[PDB]
Amino acid sequence: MKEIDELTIKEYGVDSRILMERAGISVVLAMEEELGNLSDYRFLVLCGGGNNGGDGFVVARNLLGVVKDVLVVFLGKKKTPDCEYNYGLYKKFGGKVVEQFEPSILNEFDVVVDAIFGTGLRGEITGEYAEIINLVNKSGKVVVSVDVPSGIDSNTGKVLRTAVKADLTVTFGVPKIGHILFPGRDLTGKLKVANIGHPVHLINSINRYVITREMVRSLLPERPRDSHKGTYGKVLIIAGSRLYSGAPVLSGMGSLKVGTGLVKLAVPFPQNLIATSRFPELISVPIDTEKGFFSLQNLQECLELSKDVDVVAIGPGLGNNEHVREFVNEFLKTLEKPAVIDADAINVLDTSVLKERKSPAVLTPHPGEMARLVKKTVGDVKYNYELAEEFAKENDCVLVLKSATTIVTDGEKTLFNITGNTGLSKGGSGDVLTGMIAGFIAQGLSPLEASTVSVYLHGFAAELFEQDERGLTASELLRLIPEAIRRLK
Amino acid sequence: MKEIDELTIKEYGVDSRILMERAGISVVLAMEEELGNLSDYRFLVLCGGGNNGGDGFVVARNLLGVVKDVLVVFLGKKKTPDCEYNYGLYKKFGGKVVEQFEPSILNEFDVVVDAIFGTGLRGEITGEYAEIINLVNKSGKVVVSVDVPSGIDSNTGKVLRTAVKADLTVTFGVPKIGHILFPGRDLTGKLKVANIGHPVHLINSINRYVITREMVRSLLPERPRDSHKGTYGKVLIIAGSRLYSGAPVLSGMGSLKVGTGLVKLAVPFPQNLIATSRFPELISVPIDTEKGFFSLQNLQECLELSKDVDVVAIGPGLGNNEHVREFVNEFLKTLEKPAVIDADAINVLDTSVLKERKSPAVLTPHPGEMARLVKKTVGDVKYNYELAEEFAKENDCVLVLKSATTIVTDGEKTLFNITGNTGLSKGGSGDVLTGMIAGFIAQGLSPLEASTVSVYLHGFAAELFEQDERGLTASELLRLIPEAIRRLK
Amino acid sequence: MKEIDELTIKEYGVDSRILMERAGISVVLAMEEELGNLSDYRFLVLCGGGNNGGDGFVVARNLLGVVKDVLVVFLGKKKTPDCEYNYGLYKKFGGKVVEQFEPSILNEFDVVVDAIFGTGLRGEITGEYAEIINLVNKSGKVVVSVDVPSGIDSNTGKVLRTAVKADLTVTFGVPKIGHILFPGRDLTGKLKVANIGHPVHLINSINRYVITREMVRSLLPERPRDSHKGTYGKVLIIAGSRLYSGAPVLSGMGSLKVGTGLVKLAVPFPQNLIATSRFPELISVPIDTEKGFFSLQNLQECLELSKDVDVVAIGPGLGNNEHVREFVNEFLKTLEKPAVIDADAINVLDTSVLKERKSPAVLTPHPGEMARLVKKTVGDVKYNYELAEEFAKENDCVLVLKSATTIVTDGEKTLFNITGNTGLSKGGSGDVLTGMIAGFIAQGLSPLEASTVSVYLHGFAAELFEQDERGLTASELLRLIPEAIRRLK
Amino acid sequence: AAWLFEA
Amino acid sequence: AAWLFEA
Amino acid sequence: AAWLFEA
Amino acid sequence: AAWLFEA
Ligand SMILES: CC(=O)SCCNC(=O)CCNC(=O)[C@@H](O)C(C)(C)COP(=O)(O)OP(=O)(O)OC[C@@H]1O[C@@H](n2cnc3c(N)ncnc32)[C@@H](O)[C@H]1OP(=O)(O)O
Ligand SMILES: CC(=O)SCCNC(=O)CCNC(=O)[C@@H](O)C(C)(C)COP(=O)(O)OP(=O)(O)OC[C@@H]1O[C@@H](n2cnc3c(N)ncnc32)[C@@H](O)[C@H]1OP(=O)(O)O
Ligand SMILES: CC(=O)SCCNC(=O)CCNC(=O)[C@@H](O)C(C)(C)COP(=O)(O)OP(=O)(O)OC[C@@H]1O[C@@H](n2cnc3c(N)ncnc32)[C@@H](O)[C@H]1OP(=O)(O)O
Ligand SMILES: [K+]
Ligand SMILES: [K+]
Ligand SMILES: [K+]
Repeated sequence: MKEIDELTIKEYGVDSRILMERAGISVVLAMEEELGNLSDYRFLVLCGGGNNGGDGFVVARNLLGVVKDVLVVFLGKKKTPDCEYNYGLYKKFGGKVVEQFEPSILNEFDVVVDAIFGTGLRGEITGEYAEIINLVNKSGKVVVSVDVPSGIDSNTGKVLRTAVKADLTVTFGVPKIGHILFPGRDLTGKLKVANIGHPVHLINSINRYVITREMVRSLLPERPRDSHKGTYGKVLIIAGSRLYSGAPVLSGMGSLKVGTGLVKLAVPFPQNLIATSRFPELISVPIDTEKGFFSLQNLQECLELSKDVDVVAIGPGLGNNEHVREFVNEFLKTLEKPAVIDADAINVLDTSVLKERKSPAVLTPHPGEMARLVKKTVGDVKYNYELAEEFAKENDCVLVLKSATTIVTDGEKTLFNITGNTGLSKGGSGDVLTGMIAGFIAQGLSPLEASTVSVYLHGFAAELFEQDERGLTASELLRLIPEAIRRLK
Repeated sequence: MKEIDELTIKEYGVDSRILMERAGISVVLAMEEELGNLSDYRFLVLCGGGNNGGDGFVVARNLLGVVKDVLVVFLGKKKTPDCEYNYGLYKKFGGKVVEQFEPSILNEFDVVVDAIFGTGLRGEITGEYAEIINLVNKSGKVVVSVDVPSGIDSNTGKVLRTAVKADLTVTFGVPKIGHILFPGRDLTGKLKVANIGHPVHLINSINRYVITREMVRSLLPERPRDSHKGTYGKVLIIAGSRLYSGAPVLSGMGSLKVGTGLVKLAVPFPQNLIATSRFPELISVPIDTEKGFFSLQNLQECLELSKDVDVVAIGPGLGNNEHVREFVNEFLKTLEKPAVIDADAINVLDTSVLKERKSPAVLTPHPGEMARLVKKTVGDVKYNYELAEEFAKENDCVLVLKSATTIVTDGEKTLFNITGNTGLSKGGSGDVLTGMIAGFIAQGLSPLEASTVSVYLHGFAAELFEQDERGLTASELLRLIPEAIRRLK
Repeated sequence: MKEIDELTIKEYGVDSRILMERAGISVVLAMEEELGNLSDYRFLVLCGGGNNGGDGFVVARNLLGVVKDVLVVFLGKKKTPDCEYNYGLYKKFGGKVVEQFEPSILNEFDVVVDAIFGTGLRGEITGEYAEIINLVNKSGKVVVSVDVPSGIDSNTGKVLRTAVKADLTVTFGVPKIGHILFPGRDLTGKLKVANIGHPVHLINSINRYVITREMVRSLLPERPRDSHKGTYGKVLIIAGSRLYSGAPVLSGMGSLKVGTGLVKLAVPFPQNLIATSRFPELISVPIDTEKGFFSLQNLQECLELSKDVDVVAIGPGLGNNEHVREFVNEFLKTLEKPAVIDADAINVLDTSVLKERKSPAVLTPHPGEMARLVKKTVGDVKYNYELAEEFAKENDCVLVLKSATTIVTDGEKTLFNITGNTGLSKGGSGDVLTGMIAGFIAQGLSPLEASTVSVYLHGFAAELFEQDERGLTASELLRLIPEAIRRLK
Repeated sequence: AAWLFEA
Repeated sequence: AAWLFEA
Repeated sequence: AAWLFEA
Repeated sequence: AAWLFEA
């Protein structure tokens, strides 16, 4: 957006002062929307010396004479041209500015407007900026952040030593990555994205997107009335082991609940019988194994089973020994169908196999699995969307990096999912998502589309759980999937 | 509280007559709250010669001139100073006292105020006191007891030959143990605890507590939005046998329904398959046994499984033969994780093993199991909170002694749980509670906190059952757990 | 009540400290009833050195440990014994007392408890007491007064230089005259009367009463089903003049709307025709006058008309010249029926005539008319209930001294009416009340009973007006009378 | 309703 | 709601 | 309700 | 509903 401001000014000819005025008045309108009538409140506006502080001066000036009290604390050492202009107007309109932050000043205000740093923050916040931000966070006042809560890196969502915790953040043009990834997402509080007059062409030129209800609605496949099961695709799920007998059941039903026509599981005998005892609409094929895990002896049978389906999901509950590794990699090298690759299939995956596949693939790792897959630490891969993009591009796949905010990327387009809650932090949740993705692929969606729709719906289903989210289990999540679809429509 | 009265008078300087007046007026206000306007009722006030009867005189005097009729029957042989004072005031205000109880007197009154004995009761009630109390219990009148229903031992809840059955009991300062344990809890009817002016410091100095909604709300762990399953802990449940295949399933789901991230069961094959057929989100590891029960041959595998979890629960459905005994005791001696020890693991437990463990433990016996564990009779251990405290302190554990009122103690703090109903008197209920406790421990609560939260929620879930409590089963109790959590919040 | 406290202590034997404790806890309960849960509020308790301040110390001590903050400012120079006792307890319980009032202290509290002066106030408040009270009144905090707002004379309702304006006043035993008469009534805010343990006999020994809904309900006459108009009495109203043609109509309908059987007006022709044109159920007898006013030439006809009625009302709209004076006084001297004497009949009345009458009378002056009648200033008669009592006793009549609080007295019993609103401060209101009184007398109520019932209902009718009270007129007040009666029942 | 308070 | 009584 | 518009 | 703000 740094470039979006610049082009809007330099190429389109919009005066910088117009953009800044529209930014500030958007903050005022957003506050009124959340607080109701502003006239009874006393506002403390904390302004830096940059253009964020300039926006702050616009806010402060526009409250003059309309609210109970306004005071600006100016915290910088110099002012950008637009910040100087708007500081000048604020004073001309009768506004009061002080240049020293006094801890007890918080006592006489109701709302703190945080206009210290925006997207121009570079490096750790220290010194008096940090003390001030810490005092605001202990104050219990209503906090409104201009653009991004000060102290959040707008490109990553990381906290730069300390950061403002906002009740309301008003940002301009588009959401920033730091509003979307944690910890930034948490500090942002309620986010409003204000149109401040950038041309819509520049706003739509962005390559990274938040997944919205309207996007998912447009991607849901059509259900022609004169259809039959084959119209809606066929999925094979290769899953399970003597150790992990439940995984296949959750994945299979995941495919059925999103509207797939036929789902077949291949599961080691007698663990295959667990599936049909719970959901008799599944086909659960018994696979004869030596010790309860897939091995190369099952290669030919799984390839045979794959011939009559549209997509294959592999991984959930397979186990991770050497015989599983041999099977997984030889199967994926030979399989000429789209594959959705999860869990233990990721843990044993030879990424050379992905490069050589002619057919597409979706991988669905959590950060632990992604760490192992690229031989990095969890902290280096977590919310690392640039790494995810590089991986997807190099390996010709779609990568779905699961976390509270899920990243979906094919290396050219990256989408962020923010639906869901902590009920999904529990075994079995990922197994469901794997089946949803395979099911949407079988229904005709591209691997990226299927992933986009599935992460959104899987999170939205969790949110529809009636009781406390901590009690949500994967079996309840399945029941909620058709409600999420209905509501989406 | 005997000492609380004394200190409030002797150290703080509150006149004894002030405490007694506040006690009596609290009874009047409490009656009005339950009966509405008192002016149409006729009151019979039964007063002993102690300070309880003194409180009774205050009640009687304060109703003079405001209700239809008041009569005091004075049943003692002498009066304490404060009882004499208030008897004197009652007569000065025009009140009528008789010293003989006539069976037909009950006919002309609507409410009986029981102020015969309070916490000063010592020994069995006999003679004319007993006849009188028996007549009140057959009368069908509304009964209000002052402090404790007369005939209940306020330290134990036991009936001292006979006791008043109250509709409403008004007690002062804090609930007494006799209001909380049965049979006293049943005879108390509706309990109100009145503030009569003891300083809050003395009221908070008490070491035994009733578990309240507000206490449990403050202990529920936080669900950070940027979490993953590991954030919420991992539990291993060692449970089941060829005889008892259902126990592991109830315990595991007990952990999941309270928000635990991962639950694994170790169960003898093929009984392990029962779990995933019902709840495929569980991991149910097959354990190879010679005859369907755990033995020393399974020691190493269970220790291996324990390495990657936070807490281990053991006992439900294990069976109780010599090979199970060897396994249980050697496993607990070697296990360096918190353990929740229930059911058959308690039945074979060598308590020397608990002393030598460096890691913590929670034991969850019913009175039959506690009796066997300390080699006493059920009647000697039932509601014996002093014994429970001694056991917990000596063995460095938390003891959860289950009954209609559950006692939870670490030997320093003791908490009483009064949630629940008779639907929990049915097989499978305890298995659920075991999993809840392990789950909360895995989530970061201390063994005492986890026990406190779990007993309350397990009882509260039972109360949320829609139909007759006698039809409640453990499977329905599981479904209700997330509703109880939601309501608690 | 000074004597009520004393007798309760000295004759009945209730310790003074018990009365004071009950007083303070009543204030706490009353605050909770109005504020809800007290735990979030910060209390400033202003205590004098008398027993009112002693009550304040009880309040403060009972909030210790239960609310956010409590502070006592002690404003006296010495303490009564009970105030010293309770100051001592407050400090023993950990309470903070300061002896200097700092203007900014008001800033950190939510509720001010005014326990500076009660019924022991003598003389104008000055000095630092006055500054303090003025600061409390400018503070905008919630004000709770103990007993009476400090600065009000509890015997008269007058302000002693300055006084606290309370949101809530909690008084003990009985309301005080200063809560009932203005300006005190206005400063009292919401009044609660707390039972603090005085014997009901002493509380009922009071000779001055507030007129309540229950008293009026008990006095309303019965309507036997087998009745006829004569059952409900007959009223003659002698009223009106060429100048004041409306008065008779309002008075007559006033009698009919309260259930009187027959109402006849005697009004100078042709002003008598105004009545029946509006309300044809009235009998409006034309009286031939020389110049439009009653005179001695009409004496015999009015005496004739009086023979067949039960009560005569005279005065409204008569005019006040010498010929009216002669007529009024000769008519009342000769009339052997109860008389209700209002307005111009009071303005020309010879009070010697009242002494000599064998039949009863009710006089209904406003303070201007009462001033003229006893040859005093309005300020000397206004709310002067002792003067009203002396007048009633000396003249053998019932006096109804109208104002926002109306005083009704026969010289032995005095009743205060507090129903009504400012809509009654408008011409025609008094004319209605005159007819109501005569009507109730005709129905069989004694002059005092009829006055008591009428003032209450007349004020209650005003309060039932649907729109803004300032728009109420006497004609609307008439329509509302039967609704007030229905609601009373 | 009225043991303690008259309104 | 709770100065006098705990439920 | 009224920072931007009077009705 | 959405000229100025996306939610
Ligand atoms: C181009 C215009 O004028 S349009 C502005 C009005 N419209 C909008 O704001 C929409 C644009 N949204 C945006 O993200 C940005 O334009 C803004 C306005 C919110 C931020 O603009 P910028 O001035 O680039 O950045 P911002 O106000 O965050 O911060 C500027 C820097 O903050 C301070 N700063 C940055 N990092 C630190 C740190 N670690 N410690 C202390 N101070 C710091 C200043 O030093 C200043 O840089 P400097 O070192 O050269 O003085
Ligand atoms: C310290 C004060 O004055 S404050 C009192 C007002 N406030 C309160 O009550 C709050 C305090 N709550 C309390 O538990 C107690 O203070 C009270 C007031 C309810 C009870 O006080 P006490 O006088 O200790 O006990 P209580 O009234 O129960 O009984 C006294 C005993 O009952 C009788 N009693 C006890 N057991 C028996 C029995 N088995 N058979 C017959 N009579 C018995 C009396 O004999 C008398 O003892 P005595 O043998 O010396 O005469
Ligand atoms: C008898 C008992 O102890 S029971 C008390 C508890 N119960 C109740 O309060 C119910 C009783 N209700 C009552 O009206 C009274 O008993 C009370 C308690 C509210 C007031 O009691 P009292 O001590 O008589 O009066 P109060 O507290 O109003 O005031 C006492 C006087 O206020 C001060 N005072 C009075 N007038 C003025 C003035 N004009 N300027 C400055 N100070 C004044 C003090 O001087 C003190 O008299 P002092 O000059 O001898 O020192
Ligand atoms: K900011
Ligand atoms: K009792
Ligand atoms: K006062």
